[PDB]
Amino acid sequence: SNTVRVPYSHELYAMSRHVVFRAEKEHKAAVECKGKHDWPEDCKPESEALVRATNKLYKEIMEKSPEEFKEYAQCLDWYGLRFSRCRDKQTAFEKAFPIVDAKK
Amino acid sequence: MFFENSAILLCALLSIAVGYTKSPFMSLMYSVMLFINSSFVLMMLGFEFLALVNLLVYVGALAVLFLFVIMLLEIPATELRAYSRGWSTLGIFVFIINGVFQITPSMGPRGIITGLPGAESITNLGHALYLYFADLLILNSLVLTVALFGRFAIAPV
Amino acid sequence: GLIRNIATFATAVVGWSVGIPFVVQARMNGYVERNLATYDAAQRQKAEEAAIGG
Amino acid sequence: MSLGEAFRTAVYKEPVMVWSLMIYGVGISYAAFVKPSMIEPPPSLKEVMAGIQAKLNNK
Amino acid sequence: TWPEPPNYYEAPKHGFKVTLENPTFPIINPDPNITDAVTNMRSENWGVVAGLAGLGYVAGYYFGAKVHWAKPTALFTSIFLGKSGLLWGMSDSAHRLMGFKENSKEVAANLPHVMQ
Amino acid sequence: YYTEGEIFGTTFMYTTNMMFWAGIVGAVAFRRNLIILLLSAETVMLACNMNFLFTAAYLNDITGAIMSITITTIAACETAIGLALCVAYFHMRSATDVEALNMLK
Amino acid sequence: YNAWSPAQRYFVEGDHVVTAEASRTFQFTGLDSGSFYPYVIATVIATAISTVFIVAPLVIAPSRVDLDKSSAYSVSFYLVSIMYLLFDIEIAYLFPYAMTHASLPMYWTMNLFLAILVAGFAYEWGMGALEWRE
Amino acid sequence: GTERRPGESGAWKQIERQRYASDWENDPTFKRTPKNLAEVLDDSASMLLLTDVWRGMAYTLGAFFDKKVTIMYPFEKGQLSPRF
Amino acid sequence: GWNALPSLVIITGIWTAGLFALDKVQMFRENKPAWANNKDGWQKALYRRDWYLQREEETLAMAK
Amino acid sequence: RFEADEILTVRKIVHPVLQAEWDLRYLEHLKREREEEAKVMKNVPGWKVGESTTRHRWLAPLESWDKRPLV
Amino acid sequence: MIVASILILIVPVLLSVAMFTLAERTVMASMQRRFGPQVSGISGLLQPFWDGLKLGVKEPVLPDSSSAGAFAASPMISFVLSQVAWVGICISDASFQGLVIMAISSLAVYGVMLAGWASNSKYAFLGCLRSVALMVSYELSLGAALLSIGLFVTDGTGMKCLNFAEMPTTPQYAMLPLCLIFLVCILAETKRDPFDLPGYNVEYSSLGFALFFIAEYANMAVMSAIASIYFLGGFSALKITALFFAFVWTRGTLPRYRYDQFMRLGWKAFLPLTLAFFALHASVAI
Amino acid sequence: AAAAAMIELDLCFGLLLLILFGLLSLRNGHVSLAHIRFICQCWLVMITPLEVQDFALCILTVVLLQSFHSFEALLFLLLAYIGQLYMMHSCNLVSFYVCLEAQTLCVVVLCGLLARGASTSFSVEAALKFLLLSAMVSGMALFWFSAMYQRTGSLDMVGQETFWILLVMLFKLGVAPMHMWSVDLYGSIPKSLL
Amino acid sequence: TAGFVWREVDPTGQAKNRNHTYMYNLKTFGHRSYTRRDPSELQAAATSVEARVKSGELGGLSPLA
Ligand SMILES: CCCCCCCCCCCCCCCCCC(=O)O[C@@H](COC(=O)CCCCCCCCCCCCCCC)COP(=O)(O)OC[C@H](O)CO
Ligand SMILES: CCCCCCCCCCCCCCCCCC(=O)OC[C@H](COP(=O)(O)O)OC(=O)CCCCCCCCCCCCCCCCC
Ligand SMILES: COC1=C(OC)C(=O)C(C/C=C(\C)CC/C=C(\C)CC/C=C(\C)CC/C=C(\C)CCC=C(C)C)=C(C)C1=O
Repeated sequence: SNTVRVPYSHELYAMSRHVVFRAEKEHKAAVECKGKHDWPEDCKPESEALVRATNKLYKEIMEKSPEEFKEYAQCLDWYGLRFSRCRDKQTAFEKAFPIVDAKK
Repeated sequence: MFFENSAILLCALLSIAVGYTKSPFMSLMYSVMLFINSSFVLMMLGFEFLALVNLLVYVGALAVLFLFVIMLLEIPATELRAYSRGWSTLGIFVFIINGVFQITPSMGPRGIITGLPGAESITNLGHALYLYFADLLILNSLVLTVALFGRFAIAPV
Repeated sequence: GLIRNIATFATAVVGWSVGIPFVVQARMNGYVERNLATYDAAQRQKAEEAAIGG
Repeated sequence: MSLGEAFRTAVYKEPVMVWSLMIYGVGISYAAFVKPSMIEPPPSLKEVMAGIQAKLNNK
Repeated sequence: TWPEPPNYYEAPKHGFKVTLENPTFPIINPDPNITDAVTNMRSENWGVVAGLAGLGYVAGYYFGAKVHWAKPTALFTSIFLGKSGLLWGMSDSAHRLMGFKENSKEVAANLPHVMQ
Repeated sequence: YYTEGEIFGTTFMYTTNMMFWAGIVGAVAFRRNLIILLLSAETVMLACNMNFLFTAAYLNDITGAIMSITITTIAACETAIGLALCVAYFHMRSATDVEALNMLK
Repeated sequence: YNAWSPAQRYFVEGDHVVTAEASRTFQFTGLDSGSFYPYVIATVIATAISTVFIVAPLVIAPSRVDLDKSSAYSVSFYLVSIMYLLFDIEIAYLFPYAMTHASLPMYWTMNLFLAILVAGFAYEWGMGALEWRE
Repeated sequence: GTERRPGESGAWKQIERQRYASDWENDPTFKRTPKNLAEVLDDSASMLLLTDVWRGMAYTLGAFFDKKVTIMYPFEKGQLSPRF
Repeated sequence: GWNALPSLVIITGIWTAGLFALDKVQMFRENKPAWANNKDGWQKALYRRDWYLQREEETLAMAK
Repeated sequence: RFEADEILTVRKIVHPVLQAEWDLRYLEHLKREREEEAKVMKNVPGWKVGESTTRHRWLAPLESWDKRPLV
Repeated sequence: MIVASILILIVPVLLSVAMFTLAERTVMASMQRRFGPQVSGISGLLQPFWDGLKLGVKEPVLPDSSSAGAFAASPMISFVLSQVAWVGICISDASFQGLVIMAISSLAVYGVMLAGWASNSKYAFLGCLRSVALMVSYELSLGAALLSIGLFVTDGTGMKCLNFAEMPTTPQYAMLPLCLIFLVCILAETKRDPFDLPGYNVEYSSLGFALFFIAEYANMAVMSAIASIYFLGGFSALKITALFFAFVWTRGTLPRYRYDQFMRLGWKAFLPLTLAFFALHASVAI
Repeated sequence: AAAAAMIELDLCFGLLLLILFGLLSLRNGHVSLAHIRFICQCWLVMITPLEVQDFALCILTVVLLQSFHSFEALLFLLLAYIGQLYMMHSCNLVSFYVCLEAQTLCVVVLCGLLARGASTSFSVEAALKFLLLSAMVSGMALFWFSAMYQRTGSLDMVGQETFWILLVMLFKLGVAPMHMWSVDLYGSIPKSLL
Repeated sequence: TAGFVWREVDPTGQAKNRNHTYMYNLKTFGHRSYTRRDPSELQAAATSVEARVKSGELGGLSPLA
């Protein structure tokens, strides 16, 4: 069987601001499907779309700003996913990779 | 999972041991061991706070009252027919039939159950106790009031 | 004596920790066997009712 | 006697009980009267996160 | 499987006794406070409060005089029965305000701009 | 035929059933004192409390925890009153009974 | 404890996970969060140390047999023990309140609870039961 | 100070006597009832918040930082006289 | 006095050195300086998922 | 309160992604289990591979990765 | 790694207990214008070690009229509970850590009562009940103080707990009277001045006696660390030394209470004060 | 909204005021408490709903209180009445258990308290036996409630476990052959509690 | 309440007797229900997701290699 996974929890917390600003429609479709249908078979396409949209975003960040994202995610890993202990790394990463596409 | 299953099975041994011995002091020591071991058993199920309540109430408070009563009221009479009269064979037969062979179990027709650990949330317990079961909370307070007044009225003068 | 009582308690605890899981295993095996008999009887009844029920 | 004489004799003969009742009454009164007068007073996930970022970015 | 992210700061809005009704009268206020309950109370409620207080005073004076303690017994018994009556009256007023009892008198008095 | 979780669950239920009948019968069977009878009543309460907590975890339900707290409260109140009565009876009857707290002799 | 099902292992297949879990190091940030397992090991180790403290003077110390060396050189406690039992139960009841972000009706229910407590306590105070003259 | 209080009485007959009768107000060695607000605050700052324990603690802390009277026997000796 | 200073200094030094050594040992065990934080059910779920996915990444690495 | 509100928002963002990942993994595990059952019970008369027990509502597994004993 | 961490914790606990009992002697001497132990090692720095080794080669007295098992078990239980409480301070991440330590310290009553039951002395039975009554009476004020403390302890995710790593790192200025009550409650639990009237170890010699005193001083250090965590903004070496110096300073300058006097103090002063402060803090916390 | 629960708040407030009034009356050395009994009867009337059975119980307890004289006995009878009233409204085994246990504790304490003369130890003996026999029946009720709760997943009182709950109810009525606790109680305890 | 019930007669007679446990749980906790998705929507969504994968605006099923 194929191996399906999303990034680690500190990476998910580090990228969680871009998920709603860049993959909002997949998030909406997944939420609506899970509200309507309980069987996991009935929500397979939207689940697959959300997983692939998260992994594509994870591939984008590592191509553009890998070191800032790595140090921010390492900071979140070190301090137990407490955002208040890594404000400087968060600012540096959001400066390197903006949450929404600026100057567009 | 040998030690966990052994710790579960130890509670029944200590339950028999409370009544088996002739020394009242040793009966209380067996009960204290049983309540500590059961508090560790309850924490296999995921309960952190309620296991601590078990420890704090039963071992911390009630067993001290038991030991004071025993130490104030028990001149040694273990020879004085506590050993010389033995026990009841009918009661032992009833215990064997009902608790070893278990002809009337609590699961009834079922014989196998999957044990599942929980995740205790004390926010859920606080919400339940102070919103959904508030009348039961107040009636528990009234029972404690009965205990306090009744003890102070029944204290031997 | 104290050493005799400690040895007797240790013996009772170890014997209880080895002997009772065999009682529980035998009880669970009996329940599995009776459940499989019930499943086979239910399948037999279903086949009979399909045979004379159309 | 009035409020003053009885209060002074009570607090002189038993201060801890009187002070305990005063602390309890201050708490009860603050929650009953003082708090509800001065201190008492569907957006998506994206607007909530935008507001959180806006509160973070100035400081 | 994956549980809901818990909201620690939001408590459920729940009273321990649930009425299991829908109101059959117009709703003026679905949740009146104590000021709202007292300021829309009828005169019969105040009358039964004063009657309970008077009966309590007289009976407390009778029973407290056997141990020569009649005046504080009368005062305590009056307050005891009077607060029972006051809780009854406030509950009746709040139920009329919420729509579970008849409130034709209350709809023509509690809505100054929504009178007619 | 069965898994490790099923062994764990069946072992828990067998243990609590034997605990309940041990607390119900054993101290009476061994002809013990009223103090030990109250201790065995506490064993009965502990067995029921463990069963309720197991079921509360098993169903993901709150009612077992409420029952657990209530059982602890009622059991301690009854035990305290019983021990006070035991002390009062012992001081009332020790001049002619010696073995006054043993009614199973 | 080790996980006994594929669902308990987040649907990770293979034999490396089973051996890796059975031979894992204890980690509060791995599989053993909030675990209370160091409390048992501490009991075992401290019982070993205190037993070594008990046994050792039976070897390396002098000893002399004497019949005189092996010889001896109220109801208020009932009040204290039973009152402590009831008050400990009440504090255990109050603890789930303090661990929640309570709303106002929770606060007033808790204060009714405390009021019943302190009313019984104040009755026993006024009848002179906390004056330990006897 | 050497003043007395109703309540600080060490026995029971005097404790029973001070809470049921005002005979202690005639005795001149007792501390009088406070008469206004500031006197009540002074009495409460005496009973609560201690301040009588603290004076002894300040004296013993001053003694902690003071000189010592110990001689190092047998390198140092005491003082005797020819009549010894 | 001056005689009481060495024992009071030694208590502080003992606790400083012992806490430093215990910190280094537990940091080697846990590899993150927040192992002692409170964790709720969501955080426990996140750590257990991370552990199992790390084991899966190790299993898939020894196949290429 | 501000810190808790931020963490709750991030958890609400991450929760559908994690539930989707759980769902896809669960489906793959079910596919493997059905292949194994089809290999075991091929010669049994009348056996059907993949028979759901309930009729309307989906049944989650009793055990899960996040609930473990403490001791 | 857990066994290694526990042993590396156990080493400074025992070293610190030896240095505490020396420092108590020497600070008590300096307040009384003398020196205290100086001869036994340079600056007296070997005196607790020679006390321990002297008790090691001391004859163990086992009275042949008592129950030997409970007699042996009482100081072992005291020592084990002290070590377990220290492990709960430093090698735990539990949600209700303060409740865990309160539960452990409520178990410490058993060593006193087993010593009272085991030894066949007339006044050991008389004094054990008094000591247990004192500890039992002040445990309730400790619990209500913990209730007042826990109303303001929240972690980053918003959950209320008693986890020590989530406590704030600034002194709690709002709870100064509760801090003073907590310190006097610590003095009452350890049977120190002014509550030292009840002793229970009158029949113990050699290393059973040594186990009793190691347990007593380790429990004092546990309560000092707990008070520094709750009120002083953290656990540190300087705070442990300062609070120990304060306890010895109070022992130097005060006389002790009678039994009924501290019973009336604990049941008419400290418990109503802690409960009233809990009600006020609950009103504030809404 | 809590406006449908004023009778419960009235119950609690009345108990809080009655304890304080009983304390103030005893600080005067009053050797009779007819004023306390009248306030207790008023409180009994004020907390009882408007059903036939509820008012039958209320009027019965008002008549019964004229044979009791101490403050503590009146308090125990009021707190036993709370269990007796609220058991009639119990729709689960939770409230059933709590109401029955409150009644048992009140009866045990009253049997201990009110005995006098040479019959004091006989009454205390019969109260102890009743408490021990009641504890195991309460354990049976809890055990089979836990069995029912595990089997059904809810609080419905259906199935085979209701047979043991029925046996619990038959014990509380003194039904033979579980009748001998009442036979023991009748021989020693005074006439007012009988 | 969670363990007590009170029964009163409707004065007008316009109330229907139901199970009070079911009514209490409907008001307190609610009741969640779901439906099976129509299969045609499932294959339509699967086709759309496959097209989004092929055209390149969707990523892979794993962050790893
Ligand atoms: C000497 C005695 C005199 C007594 C009479 C005078 C004292 C006044 C009476 C006390 C206050 C009035 C009675 C209760 C008012 C409830 C009405 C209400 O809605 O008020 C608040 C309701 O809150 C409460 O205070 C609820 C009280 C809860 C009481 C819980 C316990 C009930 C009793 C249980 C007993 C159990 C039974 C025992 C026997 C089995 C909130 O008002 P709101 O909704 O307008 O405000 C909204 C805001 O955001 C907060 O909600
Ligand atoms: C026995 C004695 C017991 C003592 C009990 C003490 C109770 C202390 C309560 C302190 C309340 C919190 C301190 C002030 C913070 C307010 C927060 C706020 O408004 O934030 C908005 C705002 C912050 O601006 P933002 O940036 O918009 O959040 O702050 C203020 O407006 C605060 C202005 C100062 C007001 C000081 C009021 C002082 C008196 C309070 C009541 C005192 C008497 C109570 C009892 C009377 C008798 C029953
Ligand atoms: C006024 O107050 C005081 C008392 O009255 C309450 C006293 O009774 C005592 C005397 C009693 C003492 C010192 C006993 C308690 C302390 C002990 C036994 C010390 C514990 C120390 C340990 C375990 C470490 C020492 C061991 C080592 C270094 C290992 C050695 C190994 C090798 C060389 C291989 C003192 C000092 C005191 O002030």
